[PDB]
Amino acid sequence: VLSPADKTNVKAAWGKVGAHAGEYGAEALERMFLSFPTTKTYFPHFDLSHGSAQVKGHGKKVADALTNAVAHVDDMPNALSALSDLHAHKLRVDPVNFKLLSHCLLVTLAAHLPAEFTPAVHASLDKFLASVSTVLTSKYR
Amino acid sequence: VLSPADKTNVKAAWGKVGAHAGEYGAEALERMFLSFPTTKTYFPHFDLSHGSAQVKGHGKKVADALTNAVAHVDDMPNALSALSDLHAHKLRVDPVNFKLLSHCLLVTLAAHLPAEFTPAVHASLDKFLASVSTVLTSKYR
Amino acid sequence: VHLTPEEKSAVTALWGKVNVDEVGGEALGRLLVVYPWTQRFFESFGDLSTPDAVMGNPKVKAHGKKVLGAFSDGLAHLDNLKGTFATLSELHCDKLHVDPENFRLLGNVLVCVLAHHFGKEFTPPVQAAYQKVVAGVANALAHKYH
Amino acid sequence: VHLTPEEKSAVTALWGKVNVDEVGGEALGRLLVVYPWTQRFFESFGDLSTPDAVMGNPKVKAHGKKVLGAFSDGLAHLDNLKGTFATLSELHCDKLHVDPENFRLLGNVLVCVLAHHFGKEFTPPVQAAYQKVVAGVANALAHKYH
Ligand code: HEM
Ligand code: HEM
Ligand code: HEM
Ligand code: HEM
Ligand SMILES: O=C(O)CCOc1ccc(-c2ncc[nH]2)cc1Cl
Repeated sequence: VLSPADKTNVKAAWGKVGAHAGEYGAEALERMFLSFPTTKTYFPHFDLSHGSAQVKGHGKKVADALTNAVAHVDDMPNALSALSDLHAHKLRVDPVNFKLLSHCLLVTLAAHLPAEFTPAVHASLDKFLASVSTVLTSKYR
Repeated sequence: VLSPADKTNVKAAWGKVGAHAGEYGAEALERMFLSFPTTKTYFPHFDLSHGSAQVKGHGKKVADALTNAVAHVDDMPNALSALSDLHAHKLRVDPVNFKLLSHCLLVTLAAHLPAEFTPAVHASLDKFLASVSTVLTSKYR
Repeated sequence: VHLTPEEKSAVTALWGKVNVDEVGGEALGRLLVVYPWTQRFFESFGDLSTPDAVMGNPKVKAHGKKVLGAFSDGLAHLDNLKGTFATLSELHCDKLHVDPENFRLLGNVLVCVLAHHFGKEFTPPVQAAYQKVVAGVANALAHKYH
Repeated sequence: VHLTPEEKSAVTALWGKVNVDEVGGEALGRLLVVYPWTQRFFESFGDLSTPDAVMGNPKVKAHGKKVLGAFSDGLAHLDNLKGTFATLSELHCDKLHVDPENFRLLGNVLVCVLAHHFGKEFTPPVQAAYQKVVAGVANALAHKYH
């Protein structure tokens, strides 16, 4: 579970990404596709070229959904309810891939927010991403 | 999450296991130790050969806890809370290992339940063991 | 780096007893029931709506036969799994876009089916052998991904 | 695990700028903070009650230094990694009893640390290289387990 300290750290670190939502999401996705090529099997319908509008768009949708979750950190099952529906019944991305994206999001945040990325915040963000993944996969079966 | 059919399936299957739960537990451990040797790292203090009484005793505690989890398939987190603390804060078994043992429990059940282990029951048991696993690690951090 | 001489024998011996069509159909059927998201790859397969229907679906049976047939062939080359499945590995990446994690799920489902069908005979040491094998096949199938 | 030549070149170039002691104690420190269960082997290290205490603990730093020291040293042999790490592998299995998953958690913490540290220079392609390295080292470290 996210502790209140966890919730404080996430809100602080993420409010900090702010307007770079789209930029950081796209970077995270690109880190993922490159480091973990198997993840591209979910995007054979994207131009996965560095800088592609498709990846930039998805990045923003991912960041915005994460912005939402932070904004409703106490009530994430409900706030992400339609998204978990989408992933459970249509996209059907194997659960293992969420840890890979979550990892690349951590790496992205570390590379952009050196001041904010303390060991304690690193830990809180890792738990947070994990909880989002859990919510997004809660309806799989 | 565990549906009413899941709970019905688990109770049925585990009910059929009945008095062999203990035996099936040690078997599952034996299966794990041979199929996934990395798991032996948590038991440096055990004789791990076949027939081992240390393995048989532990298998019985595992099975008993699963029986008890079944008896509280409505309130699993509290029923297992002691085990959560223990695993979280002393045993500190890496989370990846719960999937290995769960898989070996599944295999053990399959090998002893020719009639009962239908696809639907298999699906439910796997869900059930995953939930137990989730509960047992829910306090790790 | 994969599969001891003796474990090879347990594999060979148990597999001599296996009706590959039966097992393949059962294992693919169970993959799709137990891990329903794997259904995303078989949209054209017809009725997959419940456990019954999945297990009785003729296209699932057909394909399970094909898949496990390829698996069977590979058991004859346990020392060269990568080279054996390289063609299918690139097919699964370039043409089919199958997350290689699926091969690991199927491996574990097949292990369950072997256990369910063979009972006491699927002994812990025989399971151990088969775990190494399915891991090896999954690894070989994943190897040409890029 | 089959790093291209430019990938190896990228690895070494970046590592040439790494303060091993500091990054060593940063990474093992963060491992113990981020995955508290990893503390199980270090109850003889003193205080681990807080992030600050764990990051501050000199025995942590010390071991961090010793481990990234061996990692650092292994980077010179990206050719055959499991060879160069064989003996340390045996040691971690038979005497130390370290679940090899621990190596994988440490690999991802190390990557996070290189990211935090080098920032912009830690490009995605430089990351992809380091992911292969840290996976390779973990596989090598696990390979002798039994
Ligand atoms: C933090 C984890 C994740 C978050 C927050 C997330 C969020 C989202 C959002 C907001 C969308 C778009 C929904 C819409 O169009 O209204 C989406 C779609 C999608 N996601 Fe997820 N997702 C996550 C994990 C993953 C992972 C790990 C994968 C595969 C590796 C994946 C694959 C996809 C795909 C293929 C789509 C459809 C893309 C398209 O056609 O535009 N997602 N996700
Ligand atoms: C279904 C999953 C599991 C259940 C239900 C379970 C249950 C238990 C129980 C009932 C005990 C005895 C605690 C007591 O003394 O009251 C125990 C202890 C222990 N468990 Fe777990 N456990 C599970 C998974 C695992 C796994 C995957 C590992 C490692 C691979 C593990 C490692 C241990 C160890 C080393 C002990 C104590 C051994 C000793 O007495 O020296 N457990 N567990
Ligand atoms: C041991 C593991 C596997 C082996 C050896 C294998 C082998 C094969 C073979 C030989 C074919 C060709 C079918 C034909 O000749 O007509 C095939 C097709 C295919 N496989 Fe795999 N397979 C494996 C696992 C999987 C898994 C786990 C999935 C998805 C979860 C998958 C998805 C597919 C799909 C979607 C096709 C094309 C089916 C069609 O024609 O519509 N495979 N596979
Ligand atoms: C790249 C990763 C790692 C490398 C290269 C590495 C290497 C080493 C080396 C060189 C030693 C000293 C061997 C000796 O004293 O003979 C050692 C010892 C040790 N390692 Fe690892 N190690 C790694 C990861 C880990 C991790 C992640 C853990 C625990 C979470 C761990 C636990 C230990 C312990 C408890 C010792 C003994 C320390 C002592 O006796 O003071 N190692 N390792
Ligand atoms: O396989 C995974 O990593 C998780 C996703 O799929 C599930 C796996 C298991 C369960 C479950 N059902 C009951 C308790 N835990 C639920 C879901 Cl949605």
